[PDB]
Amino acid sequence: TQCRLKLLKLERIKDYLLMEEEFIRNQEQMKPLEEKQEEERSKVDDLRGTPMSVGTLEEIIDDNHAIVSTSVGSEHYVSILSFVDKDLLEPGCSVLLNHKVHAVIGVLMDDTDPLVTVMKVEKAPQETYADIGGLDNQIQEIKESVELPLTHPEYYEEMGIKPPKGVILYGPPGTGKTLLAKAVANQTSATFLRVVGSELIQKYLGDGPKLVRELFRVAEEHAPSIVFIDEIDAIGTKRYDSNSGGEREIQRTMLELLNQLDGFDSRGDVKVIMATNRIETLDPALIRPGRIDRKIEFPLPDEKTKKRIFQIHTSRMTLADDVTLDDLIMAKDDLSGADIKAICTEAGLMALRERRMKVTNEDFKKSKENVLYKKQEGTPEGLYL
Amino acid sequence: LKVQQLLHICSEHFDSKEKEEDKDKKEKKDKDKKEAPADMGAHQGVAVLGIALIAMGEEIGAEMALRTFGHLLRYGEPTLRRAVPLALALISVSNPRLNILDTLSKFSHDADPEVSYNSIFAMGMVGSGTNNARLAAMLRQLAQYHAKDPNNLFMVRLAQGLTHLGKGTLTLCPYHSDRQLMSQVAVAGLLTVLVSFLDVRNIILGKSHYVLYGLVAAMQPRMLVTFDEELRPLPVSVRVGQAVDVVGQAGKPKTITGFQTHTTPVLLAHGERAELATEEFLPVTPILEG
Amino acid sequence: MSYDRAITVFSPDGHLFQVEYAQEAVKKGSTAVGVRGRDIVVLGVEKKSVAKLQDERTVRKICALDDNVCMAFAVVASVSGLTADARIVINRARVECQSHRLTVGDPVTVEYITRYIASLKQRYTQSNGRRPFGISALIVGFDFDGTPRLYQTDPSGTYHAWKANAIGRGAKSVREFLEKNYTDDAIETDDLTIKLVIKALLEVVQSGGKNIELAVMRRDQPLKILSPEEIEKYVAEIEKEKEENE
Amino acid sequence: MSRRYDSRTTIFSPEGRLYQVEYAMEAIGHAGTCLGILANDGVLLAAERRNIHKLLDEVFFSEKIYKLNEDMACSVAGITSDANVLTNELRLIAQRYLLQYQEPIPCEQLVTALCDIKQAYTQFGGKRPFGVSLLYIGWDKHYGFQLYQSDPSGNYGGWKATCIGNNSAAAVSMLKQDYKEGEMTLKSALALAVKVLNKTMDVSKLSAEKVEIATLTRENGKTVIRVLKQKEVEQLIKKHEEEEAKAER
Amino acid sequence: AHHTDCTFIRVSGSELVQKFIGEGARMVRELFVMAREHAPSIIFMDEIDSIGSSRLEGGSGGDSEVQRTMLELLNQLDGFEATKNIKVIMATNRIDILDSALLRPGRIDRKIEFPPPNEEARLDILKIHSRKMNLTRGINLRKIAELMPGASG
Amino acid sequence: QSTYSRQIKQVEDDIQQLLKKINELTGIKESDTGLAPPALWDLAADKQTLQSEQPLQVARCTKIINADSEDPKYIINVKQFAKFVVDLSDQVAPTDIEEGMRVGVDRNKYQIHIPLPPKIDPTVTMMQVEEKPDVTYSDVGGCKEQIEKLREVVETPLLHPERFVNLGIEPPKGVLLFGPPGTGKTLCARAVANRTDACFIPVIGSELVQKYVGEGARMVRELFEMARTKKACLIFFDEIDAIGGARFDDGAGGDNEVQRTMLELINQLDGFDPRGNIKVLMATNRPDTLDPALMRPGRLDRKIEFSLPDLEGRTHIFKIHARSMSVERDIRFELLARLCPNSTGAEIRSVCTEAGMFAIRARRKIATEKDFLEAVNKVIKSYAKFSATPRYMTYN
Amino acid sequence: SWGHEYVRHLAGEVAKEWQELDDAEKAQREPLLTLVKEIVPYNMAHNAEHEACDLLMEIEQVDMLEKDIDENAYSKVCLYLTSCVNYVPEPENSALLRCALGVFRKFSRFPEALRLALMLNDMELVEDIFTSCKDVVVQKQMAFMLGRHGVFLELSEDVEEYEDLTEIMSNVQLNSNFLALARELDIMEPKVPDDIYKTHLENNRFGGSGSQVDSARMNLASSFVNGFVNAAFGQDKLLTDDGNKWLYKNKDHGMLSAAASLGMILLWDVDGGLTQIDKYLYSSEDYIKSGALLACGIVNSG
Repeated sequence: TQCRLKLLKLERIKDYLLMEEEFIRNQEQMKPLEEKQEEERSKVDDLRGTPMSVGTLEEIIDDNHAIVSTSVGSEHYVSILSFVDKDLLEPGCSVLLNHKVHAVIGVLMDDTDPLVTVMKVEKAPQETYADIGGLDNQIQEIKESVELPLTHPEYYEEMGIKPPKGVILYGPPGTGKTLLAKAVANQTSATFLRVVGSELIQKYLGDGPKLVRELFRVAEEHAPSIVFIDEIDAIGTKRYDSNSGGEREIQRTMLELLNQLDGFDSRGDVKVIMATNRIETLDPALIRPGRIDRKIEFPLPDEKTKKRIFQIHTSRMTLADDVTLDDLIMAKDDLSGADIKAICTEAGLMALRERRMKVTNEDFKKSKENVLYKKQEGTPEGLYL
Repeated sequence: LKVQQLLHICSEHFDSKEKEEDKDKKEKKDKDKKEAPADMGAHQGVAVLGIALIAMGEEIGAEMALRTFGHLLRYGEPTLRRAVPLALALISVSNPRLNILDTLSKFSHDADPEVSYNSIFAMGMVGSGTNNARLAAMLRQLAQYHAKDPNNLFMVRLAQGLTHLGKGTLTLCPYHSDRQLMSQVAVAGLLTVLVSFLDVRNIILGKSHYVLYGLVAAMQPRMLVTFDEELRPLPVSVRVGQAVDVVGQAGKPKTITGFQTHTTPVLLAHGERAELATEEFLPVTPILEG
Repeated sequence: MSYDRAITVFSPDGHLFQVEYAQEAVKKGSTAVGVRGRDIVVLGVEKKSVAKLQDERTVRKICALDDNVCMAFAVVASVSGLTADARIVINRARVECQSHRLTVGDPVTVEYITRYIASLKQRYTQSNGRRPFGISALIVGFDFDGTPRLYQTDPSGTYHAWKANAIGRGAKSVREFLEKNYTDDAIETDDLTIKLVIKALLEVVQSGGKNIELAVMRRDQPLKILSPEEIEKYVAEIEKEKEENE
Repeated sequence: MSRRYDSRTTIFSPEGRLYQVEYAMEAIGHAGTCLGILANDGVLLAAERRNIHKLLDEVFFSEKIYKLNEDMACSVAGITSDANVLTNELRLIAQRYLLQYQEPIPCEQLVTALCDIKQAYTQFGGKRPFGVSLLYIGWDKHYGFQLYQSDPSGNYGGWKATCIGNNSAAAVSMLKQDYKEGEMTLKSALALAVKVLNKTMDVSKLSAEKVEIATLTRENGKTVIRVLKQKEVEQLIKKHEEEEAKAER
Repeated sequence: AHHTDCTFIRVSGSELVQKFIGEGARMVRELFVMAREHAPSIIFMDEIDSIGSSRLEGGSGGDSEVQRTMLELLNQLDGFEATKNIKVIMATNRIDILDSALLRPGRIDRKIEFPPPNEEARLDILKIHSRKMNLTRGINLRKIAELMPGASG
Repeated sequence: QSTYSRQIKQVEDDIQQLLKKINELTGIKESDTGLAPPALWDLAADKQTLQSEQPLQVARCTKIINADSEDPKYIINVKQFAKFVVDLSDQVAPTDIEEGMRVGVDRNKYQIHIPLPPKIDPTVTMMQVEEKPDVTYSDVGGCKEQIEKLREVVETPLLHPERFVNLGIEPPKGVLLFGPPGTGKTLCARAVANRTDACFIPVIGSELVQKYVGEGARMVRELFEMARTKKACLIFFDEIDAIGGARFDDGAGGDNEVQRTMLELINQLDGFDPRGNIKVLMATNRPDTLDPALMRPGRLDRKIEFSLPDLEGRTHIFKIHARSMSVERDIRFELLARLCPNSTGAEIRSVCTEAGMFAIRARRKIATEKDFLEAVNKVIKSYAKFSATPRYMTYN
Repeated sequence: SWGHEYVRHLAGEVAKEWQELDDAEKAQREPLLTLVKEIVPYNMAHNAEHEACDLLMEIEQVDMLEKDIDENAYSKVCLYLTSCVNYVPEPENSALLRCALGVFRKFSRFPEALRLALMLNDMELVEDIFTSCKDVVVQKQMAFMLGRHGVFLELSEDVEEYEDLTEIMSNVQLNSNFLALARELDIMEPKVPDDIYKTHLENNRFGGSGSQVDSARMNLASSFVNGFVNAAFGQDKLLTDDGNKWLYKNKDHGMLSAAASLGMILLWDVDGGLTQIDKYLYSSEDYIKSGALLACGIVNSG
C-alpha cells in the first residue's frame, strides 16, 4: 500500500536517468576501439546485404557446417561464415541469414519469429499474492511447488524431497486459476511466457507440434522462466472433434506436450504453471503426479474459506465494514470464487442503478441474490426428486 | 543518491583520472545499506539492467563490472537472488577469472544453502578443472571454503538487528578487497578484516526475564518480492518461531507478533533481523514450533 | 438404449449409479440438526420455505412419526422448497410406526424406525425401476427404555448413532461445526440442549428465529413444538457468541 | 451432467435430481393463468380455458374448473388431457373422505391424498410426470376458507392468495400485491380477479369465451360450489372493463 | 453505440471467420490488436446459443474450445480488466440457455430482461416508424395499438 | 494519495518510450559475436557472398533413374517444390546420388559439391534416442504381474534363442501395452531390459512429424530399419496413436497422412518380418482412438493389460525413497496403502514430496506422520477424476 | 462515503499550498492520525519540510497517553518517519532526526530513538538519549535492558564490540544509579554477547575447520579462511591452538595476516586465550610481532 506507492517515486526518477545513462554506455561514446569489438561490428555489415531471411537452425554438424530452413525457397546447407562458434548455436533456435549467402551470422536475441513475439508477455504483471482475491492456503500450495526450490533450495535439500517440473491447476472453474499463475510469475521476476491452447490447434498440417516444443526452447534461452500454458485441455482431451481436421491435429499436439513434460525422467529444466478449468469430464492423456509432483485441486468455497476471500475484497469496497463480515458470509450460501468476486463487483455497479454512488449494506444484500439466482435456475435447487 | 549513482565517463582513462569510481559505483549500494526496507529491492531492480550496460559497453567494462556486482549482494542485502548468483557462475566456466569466486563467497556467508547451493558447485568445478598458478589456486580455495558455513551462522546483514534504517558497519572494507586483485600480496593485512557481520543472537529480551528463543512471528520464505515492506510487513503469512536463526533476504519479512500471548512489543519491525525486544508481563516467554 | 443410461450397470465405480447419486444430494435446501440431551432429545430446522403468507401447518420439516420418535431432514434437487419427496417418506414411515405399535406394543424405539427407514431405501435398489431416496433424516428420540438416542440415516441406507449430528447447507460443514459446540456438559443441561441446535443453524441464518422451528420430545410423550416466538429469545443472545468462533 | 440417464421413469437421472419436473413447471407457464383469491364469505377461482374459439357447444361450463365435492372445487393450469383422469380421481377421494369423517373436508387433506399418486408416477411405474398445477379451493370450519397449491412433483403449500400460469414469478407477486386481507368481500375479489387475470395475460379485452369463473360461497353454513355460466361471467368482466379501457390509448 | 460514443464493430462468435493468413482459431491475437487501436469501440460478441444443442449441454466441443480462449485473453492481457472503454456485449435469447463458456462467473456480471410488446409500446414504435415510412389516412395508429400488440417490434 | 496520482499519469508515458529503447540498450551494434580470428575467415566468406553459385541448397533425390546423355543426372527435389538435374563439381556416380540421399546443389548452376547423409529423418531422431537402460524392478513399483509377463517375451528368447528354433516355434517378440497414463509402461519395459542385458531405444512417433504428404510413411520405415540393424535390442514405440495409428475412413477432415503411415506399418509386419531378437512394444496412451490392425494377436504375440502396482509392490518402492529423506520410522504409510485403492509408483513418490512440504509449512525439518496423511488425500483424488464414460464404449 | 472520509482530509493537507508556516502550529492533523496511518507518511514525505516534522512532533507528544495508549502512539510515528527521510535532501536530514529524537525521549519505548542518534553518530546526542532510556523506571525491567541492548548492539565496528563510542560515557552513569555493578557492566560490555553466540552455534551447524593443506600456497589460503568465516567463537578451535602448524609456514604479508586471523577465533575468550598472543608478540620478525598486536585488539574487543 504505502510501500507500493513509494516504489513508484524511485521508478519515476529511474526512467529519466536510465535513458541518458544508456546513451553514453551503448556506443557512440564507448564506440569500438577494441580489436574484438570493432571486428564484429565492421565484419557483419560487410557480409550483410539487405534484404535478409530469417531461418530456424534445423541441425548443426561439428566441422563448421550446419543445415537451416529459411522462410523463403528451400532449406540450405550453410557454413558457419565467421562470427559465432558451434557451442553458441543450438537447434530449434532462430538465426539470421544473409540472402547473398545463407550462413549463420548469429543469435543473441533469444530467437525472433512472429511466434516468439506472441509468447513473450515477458514484462511481469503487477498482480502478486494477496493482491489476488484468493484463498491463503491455495496460493501457498502453487508457491511451494513452483516458486520455492529456486528461492530457497535450503528447505528442499535438508528435507530431502524432489523438486518438480511444473504443477497443474484444475477447477471446479471460476477459482482464479489464471490469477494464481500471474501472482507467482511477478514474484520470481523471471520472464513470463504465455500462449493459449487454440492457437496451437490449426487446420494446417504439422504446424502445431512445432509450437508446443518451441515453448520449452524459447523459455530455456530466457531461463529461469515460468511458462504459462493457458487451457491445456484445448490442445489435449477437449474436442476439436473428428470431422474438421481435428482427427489428425488434436492427437499430435496433445501427445507432443505430454511426452516432453513426462520425458524419460522429470527433467526439471524450466518451470511450468498449467491452468485448466476442469479435468473432470475429460479423457486421460494428460500429465500425472510424480513428474509435476503436486497437482492442486480447488474446493468450492465453504463459510470458513469465504472469510479469507472476502476480507481482501472489502478493503477496496466500503460500507460492508459497518456490518460484520462474519454475518454477511454466513447469510450467503456456498458459491465458487469467481461468483464471490462477481457479487462484490456487482454491489458497486447496482448502487449506480439505484441512484447511489457506491456499495451500501442494502446494495451488498441484493447482489448476492442475483448471482445465486443465475446458478439456481441453471442447475438443481433445494429438496429431492 | 540514485541520481549520482549513474554518472559515467570512462572512455578517458582507466586510471582514476576521468575513469573515476563509476563502474564500481553502478551497484547503488550506499543507500541500500543505510536506509529503508523498500529501497533495497527497488535499486537492485535498476541494477540488473546496469550489468548489461557496462558489459556490452566495453569488453573491459564487463570484467570490472562482474566483480563489483557480486559485492552489491553482500553490501546491499537485496530480496532478489535470481539473476546475479547464476550469472557469475556461468561466466567463470567460460573465462578463467579468479575474482568472481571471491566476491560471490562474501554473499554466500549470509545464508548458506540458499545461494551457497549454486556457488559451491561452480567454485569446486572451476577449481579442479582449472588452475593457472599456485597463486590462482589459493584464491579459488579461499572462496570455496569461505562460501559454506551452514544456515545463518554469524550471518551477514547490514542491520543493527534493532533497525536497518541506521548506519551499518564499515562495508567499505570488503568493497576495498573486491575492487582490486586479491592476488596482491600488500593487500593481505587489510584483507583479514573484511567481516560485516550481524549477530547470530535472536534472543528475546528488552525486559528482564532473559529467556532464549523468542516469540512467534510471521514470515513468507516463498517469495522474492513481497507485498508489505512499508516498514513492518504482514503479520499473518506463515508462522515461524523456531530456535534456528532466521533465513533472510529471500524470506526477509519478520513481523513481531505477541499480542495473542498478552505481552506487547516495545520493538515493532524497523528492519531488524536479530533480537526481539518486548515488554513482558509473563515470567516465561513462550516458545513455539510454528 | 445405452448401457450407462440403464438402471442396471454396476459401473467401474464399484457401486450402483442411482445409489451413488442420491448420496451426493444431502447438502442445500433446508437444514436439520439434532442433538442429544438427557431429558429431551431436540431437533431444530431452519427454513420451512414460508413467505409468512404460506401456512406453516401444511409444511412439516419437523414431523413426529411416533409418540417418542421424530425426524427432521434436508436434501438437494430441482425446484426449491420441494415438499413432495420428503412427504411420501413421512407418510409411509409414520403408518409403519403405528402398525408396529399395534403388532408389538408401547412407543417404538428410535433405533428400530431408523433401521426400517434405512432398509426401506435399500430394498428399492433391488426393486424394479426404483432409485433410493436421497434423504437423510436425523431421527431424534427416546427409547421406551428412556435411553436417549440420536440416529441418522444416509441415502444408501447405512445408519449410525451419534451423540449430536447436523445435515444440509453442506452436510460436512455443519457436522464439523457442531463438534466444537458439543460437550458432555451440553447433554446434561436442559437450557444448553436447545442452544446446541440453534448454534449449528445460525451459520446459514435466514430471517429471525421465527424461520427456525424447534421441538422437544420426551420419553414416551408427543411432539411439543416450542412457539416460533420462544425460539427468538435464544437467538438474540447466542448469535453474538457465534460470530466470534468463525 | 453431459447426458441424461433419463428417457424412462423406470431408469433415473444422471444426478439423481429430476429434470422433468423443471420442464413441467415451464409447462404451467405455457398454459393460461390460474388464480385464486380469498374472501370473507367465499373463495373464488378464475382460470383461462383452452378454448378461445368462438364456436363452443357450451353444454359444459366446467372444462378447467371442475366441481369435485359438496365442499370443494379445483382448477387446472396445464394440459387439459391430464385433468380428466385426475378430476374423476378427486371425486372418489373427496366422497371417500366424507364416508369415514363426514365433515366439511379440509383443503390440506384432499391435496395430500392426491400427492401420493403424483409422487409414485415420477418414481416408478413407467408413467410420464404430470404437467398441471392444480388449485384447490374449499372451506373447513377449523381455519376458514382456504386455497392450496399443488405442483406436478407432489409439492404442496397452503396459501390464501396464489397464482400460477403465464410466467409464475410475476403473477404470484402481483396477486399478493393487489390482495388485501380482512378487507374483502366476494363481489370485489371477483372484480379484482378479472383485473389481475388481464395483466398477466397478453389480452387487454378478455371474454367469457376466453375465461371461466367459479365461486365457492358458503350459504346457511354449507358450501355451495358452482362454476358460473357465460352471461354471469360477462357481468364481472364489464365491471373490470371500464377501468382497463382508461389504461388504454 | 450512439450513446456510449463507440464505433460499432460487430464481432462474429466464429473464429473460422478468418482465412486471411490462417483461421481465427489459430489467430485469436489479431482480433485483439485491432480492437484496441480503434478504441473506444464496442465489440458485439453475438452468439445466440440456439446454435448447438449438445454443445450447450456439455463443456467440450470444438466451438466451445475456440470461444473459451478468445474470452480468456481478454482477462490475461488486460484492457478489459484495466479498462472497459471497450464493452463486451454478449447476446443470448434467455437468461439460461447459454453455452458453458459464456455462462460461467467471471466473464459475466449482468443479465438484462426486457418484456415482449404491449399496446402502449406498440403505439410508440408504430408511430415513429409510421412517420418515416408513410403515415396513414386520418390516423388509425391508435386503433391498431389498442386491438392487439406486436409479436416483435 | 492525491500528490502521488499525477506521478502515475506521467510515469505511463515514460514506460512507452522506454520499451523502444531496450532494443538500443542491448546494443546499437549490428554484431552478434566475433573474435579476432574470424577476420581471416571473412576474406573467404566474401567470395562465397559474392557468388550466387553458393550458398548450397539441400535437396533430396526421391528415386534414381536419370542419366540422360550426361554423367548421372537423377531427379533431385529442392524444398521449393521444384525438380532439377545434377552435374559434377566433385563427381556423380550411382553411389553418390541414391534413393534416399540428400545433396548439396547450387542456386544457379545445380551441380553437386557433396552428397549429404541419406534422409533428414535418421539424423534428427538420433538425438531423441537413448541407449542401454540402467533401471531395476524396485523402481517400477516393485515386482508386479505385468513385469514377470515381460520377462517371458524379452528375457527367455533373447538369452537362449536356440531352444525356440529347435522346437519348431518362432520366438514371441511382440507385446501390446495399454492402460491409463502413469503406470510405468516404458519404465517396466526398460526394467526387464537392463537385467536381461539388452539395448533399449526409445522412438517417439510424435517427435518426427516432418510432412510433405506420404512423407510420414518413409520416416516409419526408417525407424524400423534402424532397430533391425541392432541385434539383441528392444524398440519401444511411444506416441503412435497418430501417424501409424487409427484410420479415419468416416472423415471429413482432409487427412490421409495417419492413414498413409498406417498402411506402410501393417504391411511391413504382416506375413513375415526380418527380426533377430528385436522386440517390438507398442504403447497406446489413447483409449478413445485405437488402431485395430496392430492391436489383435498374431505377429505381435501377446496382449497384456497394464495394471497399477499391487499392495506389496507399492509399499516396497516407497520404503526405498523414504529412507533417503528425513522420515519418522514405524511409518504410517502401510495403514494408508491398505485403506486406499490401487496406487501407482509415480503417485507414492509425489506423497513423499508433498509430505516434506507440509512439514516445512509446520516449521519442522522432519517430515512427520501427520504430513503423509494430507499428501495421500491429495494424490488419490486427483488420479480418480478422469472419465471418458467407459460403459458407453462397451455397448457399441 | 465514510470509509474514504478520514483519508481525504489528511490527503488534502499534503498539498500545503500558500501558507507553509500555518496559522496554528499544531495543524488539523491530529484526530486523523489514530484513524488512518497510511495517509500520514505520504504527507510528511512530499512536504519535505522540517516544519512538517514540527507539527508531527507536537501532536504525537501529547497524543501518547491520552488518545488510546502509549503503545499505538509509539507505533504511528515510527512508520511516518521512515517514508519521509528518503524524500528529504541530506543537509536537512540531520535536522529532522533530532526533531524526532524529542518525541521519543519522553516515550516509554526507546527503539526508533536510538536509530536517530546512530545516524548522526554524535557523542552528545547518544549520551542524552541513553541516560533517558534508563530513567523511566529506576527498576531494571524494560527500561534499562531496552536502552542497554538496543544502543550497544548497533553497528559501526567490523569487530564484535559493535559501537563502543557510547560505551565509556554511558557505563559510569548506569553503575552510579546502582542496580548492581556486575549486571549493568556485564550486559554493557561484550561478555554477555560471548555466551549467546556459543549456544546458537550448534543449531546452525558448522562448515568444518578452515584447513585445507598446510603445504604450498594453500597454507596461506587456509590461514585466511579461518579469519573470514569466524569473527566469533568457533568450532575450529583445535587448528588455532596449535600455532606452529598453520601460522609459521606462511609467506610475506600472509604471516602478519595469519596472526590477525587467529585473533578472530580467540575473540569471545580472553580468560586463558590471551597468553599465546603475548608469546607471538615477544618473539621473531616484525611481521609476526605486529600481527600479534592487531590480534590482541581483536581479542580485547571481547
